[PDB]
Amino acid sequence: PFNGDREAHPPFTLKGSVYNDPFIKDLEHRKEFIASGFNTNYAYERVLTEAFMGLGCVISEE
Amino acid sequence: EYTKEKKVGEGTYAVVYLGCKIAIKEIKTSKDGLDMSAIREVKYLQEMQHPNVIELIDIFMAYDNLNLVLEFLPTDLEVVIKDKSILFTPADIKAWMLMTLRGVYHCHRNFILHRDLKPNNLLFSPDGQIKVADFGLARAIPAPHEILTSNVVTRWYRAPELLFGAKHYTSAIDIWSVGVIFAELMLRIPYLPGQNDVDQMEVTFRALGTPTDRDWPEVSSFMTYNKLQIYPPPSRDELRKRFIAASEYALDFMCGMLTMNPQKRWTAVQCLESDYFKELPPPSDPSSIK
Amino acid sequence: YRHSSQYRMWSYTKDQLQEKRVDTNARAIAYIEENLLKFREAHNLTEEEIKVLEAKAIPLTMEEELDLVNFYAKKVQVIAQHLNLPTEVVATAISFFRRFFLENSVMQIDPKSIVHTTIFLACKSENYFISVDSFAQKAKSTRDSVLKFEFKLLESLKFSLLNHHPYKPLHGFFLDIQNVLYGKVDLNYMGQIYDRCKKRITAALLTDVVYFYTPPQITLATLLIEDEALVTRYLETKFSIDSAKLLTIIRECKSIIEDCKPPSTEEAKKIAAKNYYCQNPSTL
Ligand SMILES: Nc1ncnc2c1ncn2[C@@H]1O[C@H](COP(=O)(O)OP(=O)(O)O)[C@@H](O)[C@H]1O
Repeated sequence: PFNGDREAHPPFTLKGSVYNDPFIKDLEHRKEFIASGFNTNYAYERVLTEAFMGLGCVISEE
Repeated sequence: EYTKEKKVGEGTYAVVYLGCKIAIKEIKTSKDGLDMSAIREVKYLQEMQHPNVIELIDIFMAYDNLNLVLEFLPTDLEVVIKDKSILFTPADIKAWMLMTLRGVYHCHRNFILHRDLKPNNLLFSPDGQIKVADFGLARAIPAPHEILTSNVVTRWYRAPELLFGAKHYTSAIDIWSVGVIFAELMLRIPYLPGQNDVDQMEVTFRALGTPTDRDWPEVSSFMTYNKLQIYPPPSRDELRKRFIAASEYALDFMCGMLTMNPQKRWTAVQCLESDYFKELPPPSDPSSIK
Repeated sequence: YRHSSQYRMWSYTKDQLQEKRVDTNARAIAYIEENLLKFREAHNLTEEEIKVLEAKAIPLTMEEELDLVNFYAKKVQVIAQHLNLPTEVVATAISFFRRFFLENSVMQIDPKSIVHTTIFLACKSENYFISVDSFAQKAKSTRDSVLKFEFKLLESLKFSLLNHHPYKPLHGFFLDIQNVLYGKVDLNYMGQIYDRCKKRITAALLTDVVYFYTPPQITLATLLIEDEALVTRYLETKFSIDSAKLLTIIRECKSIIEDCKPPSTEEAKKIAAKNYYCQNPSTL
């Protein structure tokens, strides 16, 4: 077999139709924000995966 | 490393050296002290490690300038423009596209834009793995309220939202460029040329179509859509004419990659599994490239 | 995260970081004790004054350097917040200043001139876009004092010019609380969390916590101020990663952040006249 990307898949979950964020959900109601390709799930997928980067320890430092 | 030989590059911004297997890139420091496009190109290429984006062995300081390292062999642009039709649509069109999209996805999952994609930016290696480099106008994907720049990518490889003037865009502008790399690779011609002007918008409308209100919405919010009139989008009679050297599944992800819709543009996580590499034949990295 | 520049060469432990402090205080003792024995051309008269300034400078600033750089970090924080900057570039300026003074001491490079260069490299780092003269007219700089300590700051920084900061974990765990929990959400958590945990992580970046743990761990440490029902009910129901090890990591990070002591107005006297200028008094 083959893999398209060799190791590029995280196993966490997401659900973008739940949140009530007052900085992006109100920001996407404007005209020029939509026109550059912006939607809510791309920003949430950008920030939530960054919120889980690096859950390690200080034992893994030597 | 402290090794030098003969120089490449007649540009006044930077003249790259060579030596050892590596290539020393020097930014002339001698307004501001250090330019934006020196720290802007070291600060994201330092932190990426991949077999499709080149890396830094050492970034040792010069007396006045900044030294980097690079790769030895030439680029994808000299491959396309001067050959005797070595490149064949069974296997040579698939492996390089797969590796460039692997590099683009590694840039994307680090949330780094890399808005300078050209065949003279994509460079090969002695084992033939194509690399993604020259992060000169790259940027991290910022907060959504932050205003970005405009003219960030070159003319022949420009996303149509950047033609229209999108000030604060997403990272889907660099899938359009590698789709034009796909078409430039399977057509062996400079795809979508412009006459050093705003004529890139008219030739993009003539090639792939003036976007309509029903389909890519909010395109009239740029103060540029009212300047011109509508053009017909191409139908599937393009399968034989002007694209006869192609497969059945190549046009599917080509048309999904040359969507002028940026929200519905196929991201690399759904371009690496777009059932085009699953079709026979399997690719292989030994290719007859000098 | 292991491929990032913050993990592979500037993330430390307590023994490694204390070793880093004692080697930058051990490699920066001989040159400074050699450069402050310079007496007059014929003979030295005030022996007792030059030896009590030697006793004030040489064996005393090995621990005065840490609260000195914390005081000047507070100074660069308040002057970066004074000139209307976002919280992202203030955090990078604090980190660039502190990462500069981990590899160099405060005597062979004076800290009163680094504090204007770090805001410049931070705003030119993540595209703030201030110019040089517009930055100079908004500051106390005359275009030369922001650019001479620039090459050596990047040399001592060794070009780790992108930093990961806990504000994107704030915007992530602003949303992942609401996804997994629905009982008591988003009334107090938008009332008094976004205006408090932000200032607590600015106070954390003033302290020494970002060389210890990952910014989501610092985020979940500073979210434990309200640990009545938020953090314990978050990490119990989330569960590849065990929970109790992460609770112990967050708890020892809270034990790190609670050993706090603010600055004073005494450290100023030792460096104000004893170094490079008091001698002039001795001479005349
Ligand atoms: N690793 C390399 N090996 C051989 N030549 C290189 C290499 N890197 C760059 N070059 C040359 O350096 C020049 C790129 O400089 P630059 O103008 O800044 O790129 P761009 O046009 O994308 O902005 C090109 O001429 C290229 O041939």
